[PDB]
Amino acid sequence: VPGEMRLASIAFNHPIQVDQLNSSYFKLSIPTNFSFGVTQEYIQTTIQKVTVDCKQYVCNGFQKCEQLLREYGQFCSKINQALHGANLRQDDSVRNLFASVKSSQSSPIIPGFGGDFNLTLLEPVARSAIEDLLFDKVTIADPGYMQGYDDCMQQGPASARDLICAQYVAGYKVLPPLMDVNMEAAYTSSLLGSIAGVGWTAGLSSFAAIPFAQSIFYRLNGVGITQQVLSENQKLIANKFNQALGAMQTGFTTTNEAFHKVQDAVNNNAQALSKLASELSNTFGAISASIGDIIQRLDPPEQDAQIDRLINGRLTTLNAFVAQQLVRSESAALSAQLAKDKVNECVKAQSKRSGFCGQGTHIVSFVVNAPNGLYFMHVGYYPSNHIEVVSAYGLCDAANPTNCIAPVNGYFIKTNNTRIVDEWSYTGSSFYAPEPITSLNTKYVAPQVTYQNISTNLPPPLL
Amino acid sequence: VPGEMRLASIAFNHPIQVDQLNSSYFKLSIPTNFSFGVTQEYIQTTIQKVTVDCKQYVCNGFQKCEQLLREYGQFCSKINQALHGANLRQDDSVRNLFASVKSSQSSPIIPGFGGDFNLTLLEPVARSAIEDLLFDKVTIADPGYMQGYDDCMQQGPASARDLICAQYVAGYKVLPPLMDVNMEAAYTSSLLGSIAGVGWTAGLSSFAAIPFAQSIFYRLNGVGITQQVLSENQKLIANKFNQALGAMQTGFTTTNEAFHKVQDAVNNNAQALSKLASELSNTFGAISASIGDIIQRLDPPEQDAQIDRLINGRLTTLNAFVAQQLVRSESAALSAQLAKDKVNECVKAQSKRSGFCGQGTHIVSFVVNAPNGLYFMHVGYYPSNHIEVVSAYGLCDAANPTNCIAPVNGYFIKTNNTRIVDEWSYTGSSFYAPEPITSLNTKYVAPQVTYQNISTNLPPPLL
Amino acid sequence: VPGEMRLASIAFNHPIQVDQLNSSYFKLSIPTNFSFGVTQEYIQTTIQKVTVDCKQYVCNGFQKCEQLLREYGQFCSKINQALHGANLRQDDSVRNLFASVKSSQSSPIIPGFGGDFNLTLLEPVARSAIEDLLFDKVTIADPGYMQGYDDCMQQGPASARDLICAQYVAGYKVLPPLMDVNMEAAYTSSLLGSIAGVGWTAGLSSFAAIPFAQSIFYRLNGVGITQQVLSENQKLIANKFNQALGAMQTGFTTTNEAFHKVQDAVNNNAQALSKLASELSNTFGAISASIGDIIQRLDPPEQDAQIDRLINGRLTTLNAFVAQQLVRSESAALSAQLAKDKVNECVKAQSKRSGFCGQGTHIVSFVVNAPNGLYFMHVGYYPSNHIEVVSAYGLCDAANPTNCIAPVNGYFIKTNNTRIVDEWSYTGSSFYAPEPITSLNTKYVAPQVTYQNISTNLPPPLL
Amino acid sequence: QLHCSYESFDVESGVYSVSSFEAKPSGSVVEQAEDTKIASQLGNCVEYSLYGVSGRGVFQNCTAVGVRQQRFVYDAYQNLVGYYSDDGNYYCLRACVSVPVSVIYDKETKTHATLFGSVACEHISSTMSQYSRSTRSMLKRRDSTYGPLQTPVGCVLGLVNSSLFVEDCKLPLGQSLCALP
Repeated sequence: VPGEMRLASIAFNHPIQVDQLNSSYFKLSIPTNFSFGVTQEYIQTTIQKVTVDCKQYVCNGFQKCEQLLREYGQFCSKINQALHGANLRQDDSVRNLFASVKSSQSSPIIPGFGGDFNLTLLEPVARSAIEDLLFDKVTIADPGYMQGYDDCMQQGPASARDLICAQYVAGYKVLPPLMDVNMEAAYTSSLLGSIAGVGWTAGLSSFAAIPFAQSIFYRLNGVGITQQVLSENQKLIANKFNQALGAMQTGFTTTNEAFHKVQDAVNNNAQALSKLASELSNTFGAISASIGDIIQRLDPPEQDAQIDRLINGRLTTLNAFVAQQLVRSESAALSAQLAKDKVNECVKAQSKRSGFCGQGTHIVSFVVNAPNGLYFMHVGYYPSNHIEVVSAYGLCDAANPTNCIAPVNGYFIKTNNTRIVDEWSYTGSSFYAPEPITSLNTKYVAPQVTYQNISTNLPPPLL
Repeated sequence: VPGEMRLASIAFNHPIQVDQLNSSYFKLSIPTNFSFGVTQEYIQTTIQKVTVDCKQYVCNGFQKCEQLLREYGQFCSKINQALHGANLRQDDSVRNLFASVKSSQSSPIIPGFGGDFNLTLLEPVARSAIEDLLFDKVTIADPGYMQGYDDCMQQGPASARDLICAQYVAGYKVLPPLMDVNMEAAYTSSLLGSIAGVGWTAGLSSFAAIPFAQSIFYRLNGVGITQQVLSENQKLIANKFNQALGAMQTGFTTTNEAFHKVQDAVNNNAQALSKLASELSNTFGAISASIGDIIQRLDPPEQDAQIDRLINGRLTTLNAFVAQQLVRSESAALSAQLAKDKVNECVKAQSKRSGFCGQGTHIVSFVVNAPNGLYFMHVGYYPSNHIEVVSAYGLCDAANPTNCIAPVNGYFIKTNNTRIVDEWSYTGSSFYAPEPITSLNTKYVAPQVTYQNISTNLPPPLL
Repeated sequence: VPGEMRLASIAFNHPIQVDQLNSSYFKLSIPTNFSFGVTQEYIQTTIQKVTVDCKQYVCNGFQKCEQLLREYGQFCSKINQALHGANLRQDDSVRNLFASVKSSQSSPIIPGFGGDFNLTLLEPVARSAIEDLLFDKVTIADPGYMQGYDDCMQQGPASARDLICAQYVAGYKVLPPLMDVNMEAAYTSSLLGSIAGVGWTAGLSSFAAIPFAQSIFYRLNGVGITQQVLSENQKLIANKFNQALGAMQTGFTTTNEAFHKVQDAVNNNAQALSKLASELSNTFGAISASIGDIIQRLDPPEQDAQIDRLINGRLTTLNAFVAQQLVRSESAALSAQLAKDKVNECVKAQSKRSGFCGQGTHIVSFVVNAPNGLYFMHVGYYPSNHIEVVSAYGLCDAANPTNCIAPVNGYFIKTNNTRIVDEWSYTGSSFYAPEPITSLNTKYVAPQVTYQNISTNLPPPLL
Repeated sequence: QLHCSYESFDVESGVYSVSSFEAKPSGSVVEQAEDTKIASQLGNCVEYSLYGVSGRGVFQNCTAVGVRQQRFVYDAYQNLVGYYSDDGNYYCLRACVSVPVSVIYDKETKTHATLFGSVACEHISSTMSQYSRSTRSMLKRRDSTYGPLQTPVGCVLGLVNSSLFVEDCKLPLGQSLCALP
């Protein structure tokens, strides 16, 4: 066997230290390697919609209880009103979301889409391989809307234990979703078909429809990687990205936090229904929880007092249940508003904000359907193997103080590369690679006291 | 009469398909026509503030009930404490909002402001035509703060049915709003006077005060429409925009969702007050809901038991009511924080985010006062009549590989216009219109394998 | 003594009026002086974590009550389940926040860091001077986790009145925080060490490590102040900024709203615990609130009825308490998500959004630890002494209509400075200071009818 | 009452609602054919008995509404809206007017003032026939030397029309009115 537990201290990872310096130059930390990686998120958008036949939940067709229930008839009316209002808000939240999800234009999607990138998210024209993994791995109780009560009838298995069959005992009705999974898939594939037509400005008007690999290279120019590196390492980029996609096949366990959230959303819907079902067996000072039993066992002066007590606790439980559902419905609507914002900032565009997504700046993100919500995947760019180098704030002509330049989207670093015959070199912001300093990499600025005084070889400006 | 209902399938609009291509050129979808349009939103910022005279609600001055109520005196103290804390939070949320709404500087506002744009939002120095439509169309019960109880007195109509008159029966007091509608109008006109002084960088310091029509043209350059088109079509832009404003006169029906939300905010305030009023007639095992009736009909050993039961249910109702108000107050504060963010991103500036507002990028938005909140109008730019054209990623000199260019805020398209004598032409991102390629429309870039090799006529660079 | 109250009207500050004009020029309002200022915010991230020994809270070890409590054993199980789930969510919210707070790299921090800026926020290697002020000024009840119950024992002062000692009476257990204040300080100093390495693009990869004063000047170029002014007035900038820091020593009173919010967060945690403690003395039709008293005073047929009534009210109070805690826990999680977003947009970068922070654009912000949350300080730039000047939309060559220019991040103003021998001059957007118009301050644009026709002295373009 | 409600001797500054005035009923009005002076009294605030139905309120002669023969006209909450009498006249019944009260307190100066809501100063007097609890004499040490003051929010005592313009008193009364110290 394993032995005793071990007391440990929680480790604190110290961030890499870089010395701040005075004078005209400074130390710069820059990445030399990277990996793509994927992080995921689950955003709930809806609550399972239910209604309750209040009268049937309180009493199963007995005439004595019905006569008493006429005194309390307005409580069932209020329960029906409140549940109906909650269900309307759920359906409107879904329609408002999908109105923003729809694009006005897209590419067709074929097998082989994406070129060098494998893309197991592609439809098998369907849903997707990732959606089928997610729906099968989560322990989902069997849906209604298909023949339902006929599988709780004698024409079906003796092993059925469904909450579908508890619906007619308790008077529940679970309502259908307002979309249909095929229409949800049509919206989802329409989002996938809009990716790589949203670059080159706007994206809310013109639709660029350009090669997917080329749009990724364009996004990598957008985070400060120079195009020379991107041109040489195209195959390596494809390999790293496909490794990051391959890691998704191990991400459907409860050690994955986003997956665990999906499972708990399903559990919560089942939990609410089971609470109302369990309360049918609870007496509230009654001899039995069946109204028919206390009708058989009691004379009518005693009988009606016992029935009234039983009714009062049953009504009180329904009132508590409705209050719970109203709170859950409102939180789902607020969560659906967050989902709408992420689709318009991370799915349809590159984000420059950080915060959202995995922390590695941001490149293309994807959406698939989940139980009760949307499941996001975000591809990020993660640094490795950082080195420290000498860098300068800017450069000027020693013979002419108005000729001053500053690097664009990158840094001026002291040369440590044997191809380059100059004291200074240009590198990208997100990736270490020296290059010659030319007019394409720089901008003209006003002079400053910290800029270097270059006595000879400067090519922008040549003078 | 109309006949039977018709079963139908929900339509799915397929987005316009554009073929993705390999090689050095691609198909581009671009708009050729447009319309302005207006979408609206209602953001609640407050709850109607109330207080409850707890002792009077439970008992109408009877001495026997007062002696019993001394045992429960701390429950009324807690009810007063909780309601008072909620009312302070409402008033602070209003002040925090208006502190961000205020500008440090503005234009004067006259009739004829806006030039060619009609602007029925202009004050009639007042509120506005739109505000008067909104306040009259919503079914608002008559306000207090004006003589109030004197219109529930015998010196007034026999047809009064106001909740104002139910206030003194139940011990309610509806508190006044903390602003005054004239001061709200002063803040609202100050926002209108700041529009078109927020362009040309910053806007949090300098105030530009430039012509309104010119600021709209400047915003249309900001979404990729070329200035040549804007110069020619100024009259057409004014006509389309005024048609979009004219559509607001039909927007005050319950088919308009934002209008429907305003009506329901008013209904909810009335609903809460009516719930407490209705409960005054409910017995809780009492002979009568009047304490004076059970004092007259019962000897004091029996009387006090009946009074205590009546008190217990009345206290329980007030506790439930306070819990409801605390939840509503908190949700209003969170909603008011959203309103503050929209004023600082959609009203005072052009938004580049999408998501927020009507989906047509974004140009100028407006705010007016509403019942319990702010009502936003967002003008958007909606595409029509899309066409597909041939386009190139960039162009280079065939004699010199370092001379490469890429379009700025637009595309390089194959020429289909008889004015232009070149193989390639420049167009804007949001509107199809060919133009000559010149230095103003382009930037110098590093060479790429997908750029075209131009053998003759290039003017930037000429070499 | 003071006399009678005075009725007053609430003042409305009119914003500065600027006349809108027609024709080719316009009036511009621009600041000529400024002050730095500091605003603060408190964002709660957590609830004090508690558990309740349900059985002990209801009954203090009596065997007669325990026999009755077996009938209700599932209610205590549900209370424990719900409280445990709430505590897990609190701990996960903390870990998710600190995962985003951590940087991958930082500077070392020494005394004298920041150069000319004083920085009382520097660690005394510790927490900070500001943190020690905040923790001492708020009236915090003494923490547990240190020897606790041994200071409620006879081996301690007779004046102890702690809720720590009420824990063993009621069966509470306050749980420890999941971080440790030393680890919180390590994260906080790591944020301080990342400031001024996040400029010059990206900031999510490379770490610039440049002089703090120089990074402030770079941020001031980012809000439209010209570098000529910044070069001359470096000492004055340091003096104004240090005055704004000096004002923090008077900010720990309840007149400061952010400080008042911190005090109320502490009060709310204490309030919840005191509510459960006070209810131990409340009878629910019982002869005494002690179960041992009613065991001594009653024969067992009467005794058990009284004990059951006492149990029912005690269970009902715990159910209400759990519902309150679940609501508070969820609101804290949502508030913690807001804190995460502000750290990634205001602490680690300059914000261009407005809205967030004090309203003076935005420059560097700081974070310190607070009771139950984070306390932010935002340095803003506040205008003063505005003047109106004549300005032009742009300038062109009168001899050649394609030679047209427009100012970059600033304005073209009519000259009122005796150093300059030109009709037009350039000024910054946030600060009035004339300068010569040169190629560094401008961009080439297409011609417009409102641009000035310059007949002689233009240097960009010279032609 | 405020000190007791907060269990303290140092209540924080603010505007606080307190117990309202009831009204104080006049002599009873009785109709019951089957003792002879007050079968009617058109308009005050009186106790009444109408063929075994009892309550209190203000009667007003008004236009007929319900079906005469059935006498008692009710609303949806079973309150007596009106009555057809044995003189052939319909009387509207509107109960009585209670007067809401709130007080303005500043802790720093330890001074106070009061507000009666939207009732209007025509119904307010230096001593009251309407009754709630004990006295308001602490106000009346200064406020019995002044008339009641009509404001847009309501009728007040001790408030003084200064016509000052102040950004924030920390004691707003609603609308644009502010209770400056």
